[PDB]
Order: sequence, then structure tokens, then C-alpha cells
Amino acid sequence: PEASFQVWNKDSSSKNLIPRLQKIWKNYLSMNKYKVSYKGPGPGIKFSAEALRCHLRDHVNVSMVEVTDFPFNTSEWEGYLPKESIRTKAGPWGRCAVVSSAGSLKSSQLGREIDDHDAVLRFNGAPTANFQQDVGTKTTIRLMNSQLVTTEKRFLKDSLYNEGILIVWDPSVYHSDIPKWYQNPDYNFFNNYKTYRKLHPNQPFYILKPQMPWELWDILQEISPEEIQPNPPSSGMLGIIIMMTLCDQVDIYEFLPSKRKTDVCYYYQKFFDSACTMGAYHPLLYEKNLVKHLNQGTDEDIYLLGKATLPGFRTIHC
Ligand SMILES: *[C@@H]1O[C@H](CO[C@H]2O[C@@H](C)[C@@H](O)[C@@H](O)[C@@H]2O)[C@@H](O[C@@H]2O[C@H](CO)[C@@H](O[C@@H]3O[C@H](CO[C@H]4O[C@H](CO)[C@@H](O)[C@H](O)[C@@H]4O[C@@H]4O[C@H](CO)[C@@H](O[C@@H]5O[C@H](CO)[C@H](O)[C@H](O)[C@H]5O)[C@H](O)[C@H]4NC(C)=O)[C@@H](O)[C@H](O[C@H]4O[C@H](CO)[C@@H](O)[C@H](O)[C@@H]4O[C@@H]4O[C@H](CO)[C@@H](O[C@@H]5O[C@H](CO)[C@H](O)[C@H](O)[C@H]5O)[C@H](O)[C@H]4NC(C)=O)[C@@H]3O)[C@H](O)[C@H]2NC(C)=O)[C@H](O)[C@H]1NC(C)=O
Ligand SMILES: Nc1ccn([C@@H]2O[C@H](COP(=O)(O)O)[C@@H](O)[C@H]2O)c(=O)n1
Repeated sequence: PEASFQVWNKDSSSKNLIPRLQKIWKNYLSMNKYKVSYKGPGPGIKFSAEALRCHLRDHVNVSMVEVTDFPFNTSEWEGYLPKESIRTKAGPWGRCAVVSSAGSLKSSQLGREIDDHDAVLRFNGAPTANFQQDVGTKTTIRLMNSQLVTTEKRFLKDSLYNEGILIVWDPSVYHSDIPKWYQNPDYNFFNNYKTYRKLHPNQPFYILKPQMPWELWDILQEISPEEIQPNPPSSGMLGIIIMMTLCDQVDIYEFLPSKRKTDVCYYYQKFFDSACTMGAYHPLLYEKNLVKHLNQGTDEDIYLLGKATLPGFRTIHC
């Protein structure tokens, strides 16, 4: 016969969420903090996986703030941003791993497998020490939100941040260009970016262009059967797209969750919240639908290992 097991449902909706998470999604729609007005193709468009993969290659620009982008060409900013492109400094690589921060990484023993990739991408303050067996020890790129850089005092102390390439991102007003956003960042991480950058010059540290998250959101909203959270996508999803541009093959672990699915938010923290898995602020739900939809692994890989495989843009047909 055939195996009857539940891996991530590609067509999940608000009407598949707990009431408590349903309310939170409604509230975020009202707020519209970032002044989103989706005027793209009506939500609910059906894309092939190959087709949607090209769409993401073509309509999402993965670029870092360069010295040529006004106003990072002004004197006050001179000598802060890294000289060469991130593409130059990072790879290209064959097989890469994106490690979510999910609590379901607990007792996964995924460490050795994670470390057999050329590069590993982690998020925010996700630690490696004490968790190597489940989580690995290698950190090649670390993606952080601007809130952490701005307000986490440990960002300028903990050695964990001192490994590999750093990238920071900050949500901007919807469809904003670089100068307007510089005026109105969601968190003013600019001082601390300059401050860290003074302390670790030989550590590459980039700033994601503010447009990248929204260009991705537009695609999310185009696919989704309903209106999604008017907030930018989660760090996890950005980290995936980033790696798809740096690798030929990206493995994502415990994003689409395994059989160890749990309310425990992080592998490295002891608190529960279903929202970290199912989404609150971020349209994480619809991000997961997209990953499942582009998965080139089997369902069995998801259930047992929490593992999803996407091809790098470098390798696709168009
Ligand atoms: C992402 O990102 C990206 C990028 O960004 C960036 O990138 C970089 C790299 C660069 O590029 C920069 O720039 C950018 O920014 C993006 O993309 C983009 O986008 C945009 C849009 O939006 C675009 O723009 C456009 O452009 C064009 C062109 O340009 C050029 O130049 C420039 C400088 O600046 C550059 O940049 C570019 O690239 C180009 O270049 C080119 O290249 C090419 C290649 O590709 C080349 O080729 C070559 O060459 C050589 C030598 O020659 C040889 O030949 C070989 O073979 C080849 O191959 C070339 O050379 C070069 N050059 C040229 C020029 O070509 C422009 O044009 C445009 O403009 C237009 O349109 C617009 C809209 O859009 C408008 O507004 C304007 O106005 C115009 O229009 C026009 O107008 C005029 C008047 O004014 C008219 O005229 C008329 O006409 C008639 C007849 O017809 C008559 O005659 C009369 O009399 C008159 O008047 C006309 O018509 C019109 N037209 C129409 C159509 O309408 C624009 O500006 C760009 O390009 C892009 N880039 C890229 C790269 O792609 C994106 O978008 C992003 N994404 C997102 C999503 O966001
Ligand atoms: N339970 C969890 C916890 C985190 N994550 C992913 O890991 C990423 C990193 O988590 P933080 O952004 O909270 O540091 C999230 O943006 C999300 O994509 C998840 O998918 N499930």
C-alpha cells in the first residue's frame, strides 16, 4: 500500500490556523505598519515549480548596499561597507545548508549532515556551542535583523557573532528606495553597524538592500490564496533566497518541520509559541507553502529529517 503521513501542506490557509494565530493575522492586516498596497497580479496565481523558480530568479534582486548607492557614497560613510561584492567573497558553492532556529532541531542529530555542506547559513543569535550534535558547528554566513543589531547588547560582546560573513536587514516602508529608507529605518542600526565594523574590520559585514524583502513579498502575495501579513518575509525565507543565489543546491533544515514538530520556539531557548513555526508578524505560513512547492526532495525527507532541497538559481532553465 501507500504511506499515510503528514508533511507540510502546500495549500495551508488562515483557516488552517489556531484561532489565536488567526486573530494575530487579522490584527497585522489592519495595522499595515509598512504602508503596503499590493497592486500586482491578483492573489492566488498558480505557478509550476520550474516556472516559479525562474520568477524568483528574475524578480527578486539579492544585492547588498554598495558604496555607489546614495547615500553610502557620502563622506561620513566612507570606508565602512566591504570593498568587494558578497558574491566575490562567498563562493560560489555546491551544496549549502540553511539551518532554521526551530526547536524541532532538538535531538535531530543533524550536526554531521549539516557540516558536510560547503557553507552553512544561520540566523540572529542562534548558537552552535552546546548544540553541535543537533545543529552543527560550522557558520559561514549569519543573517541578522536590524532590531538585534540595534538593541541586542550582546551583539557587540558575544564571540559567536565573530564567525563568518555577517548580513543585516531592516524592514522598510513598502517599495521604498535606498535614500527614503535611510531616513526612516525600522530600527536605526546604523551606529552599531559602524561600531561593530570598527571592532572587526577583517569580518565581512553587509547590509541587505531594503527592496529585497518586498520584491520577495510581492511574489508571496501573488501566489497566496488570500491576503497575507503586510510585513516582510521572515529572516529564514530571505536566508534561503540568498543561498539559492550563492549555491547550486541548498538544503533547508527544520523550516518545513519534521516529525519532531513542537511548540518550543527555538532549539536554544525553552519557551513555547506556535507562532514561531506557523507565523505571526511574518507571512511564514505562505513562505513554507512556497518551499514545499519548490522542494525537490521527497516527502519522506521532510518527515524524518525536516530537510528540504531547492536548486540554486545558477542551475535552472530559462
Ligand atoms: C534588479 O536590479 C536591476 C539592475 O539595477 C541595476 O542593475 C545594474 C546592473 C544597472 O543595469 C543599473 O542601471 C540597474 O538599475 C534592475 O534592472 C534594471 O531595470 C531598469 C528598469 O527599471 C532598466 O532601466 C532601463 O535601462 C535602459 C537601458 O539602459 C542601458 O544603460 C544603462 C545605463 O544606466 C544600463 O544600466 C543598462 O544595463 C543598459 O545598458 C545596456 O546593456 C546592454 C546589455 O544588456 C548593452 O548591450 C551591448 O552593447 C554593446 C555595445 O553597444 C554591443 O552592442 C553588444 O552587442 C550588446 O550586447 C548596451 O550597450 C547597454 N547600453 C544600452 C543603452 O543599450 C533604458 O533605456 C531605460 O529607459 C527607458 O525606459 C524607461 C522605463 O523603464 C523610461 O522611463 C525611459 O524614458 C526610457 O524610455 C525611452 O525614452 C525615450 C525618450 O526619453 C524614448 O525615446 C524615443 O524613442 C522613439 C523611438 O522609439 C523616438 O526615437 C523618439 O524620438 C525618442 O525620444 C524611448 O522610446 C523610450 N523607450 C521605451 C521602451 O519606452 C530604463 O532606464 C535597467 O536596464 C535594468 N538593468 C538591468 C541590468 O537589467 C531590475 O529592475 C531590478 N529588479 C527589480 C525587481 O527591482
Ligand atoms: N520554530 C521555528 C523557529 C524559527 N524558524 C525559522 O527560523 C528563522 C530564524 O528565527 P528568528 O528569525 O526568530 O531568529 C525564522 O525567521 C523562521 O524562518 C522556523 O521556521 N520555525
